[PDB]
Amino acid sequence: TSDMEEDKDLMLKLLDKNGFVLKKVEIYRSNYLAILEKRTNGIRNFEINNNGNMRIFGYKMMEHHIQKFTDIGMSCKIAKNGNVYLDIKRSAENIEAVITVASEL
DNA sequence: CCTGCATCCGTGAAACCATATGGATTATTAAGCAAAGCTTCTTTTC
Repeated sequence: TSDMEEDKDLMLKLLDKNGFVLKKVEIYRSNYLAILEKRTNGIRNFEINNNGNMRIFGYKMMEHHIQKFTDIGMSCKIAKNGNVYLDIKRSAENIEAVITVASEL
C-alpha cells in the first residue's frame, strides 16, 4: 500500500534522524525491513508488514526494553531461543512513538 | 635327627603467569513448514 510507502518514508526519516544506521532495507514477502546494523539492545529489525502492523523483532532483548515498548502499547511474542516480536499498528504517530522509545533505550 | 613341648598364627561364631586451544557456547542466517488464502470445478437447492 501507499500508506506503507509513506510510513516507510517517515520510518527512514526518523531512523535516519535518530542516528540508528541500517543493515539493509528490504521488500521481502512484499514487506518492509528496517533491519538494524548490529544486534543492538537484543533487537534485529524494525519491520513493516502490509497487514496494518509495524513490528519490532529481536533476539534476546532485555525485559526493561520490552516494558518500554509496552509503555506505548505494543504486543510481544517471545520464542524458545530469545526471538521477540513487538506488534504495533502502522501509523505515523506509532512511527514517532516506536522510534522515540527505541531512541531512548 | 627326631622325638617332644610351646606358640602362634589362622579361622569361624601456594600462588601466580603465560600461552595455547579448542571445545563449548552464542548469534545469525537459510531452509522449510504448517497454516492460510486465492482460483476453478463439481454439488446441492429451489
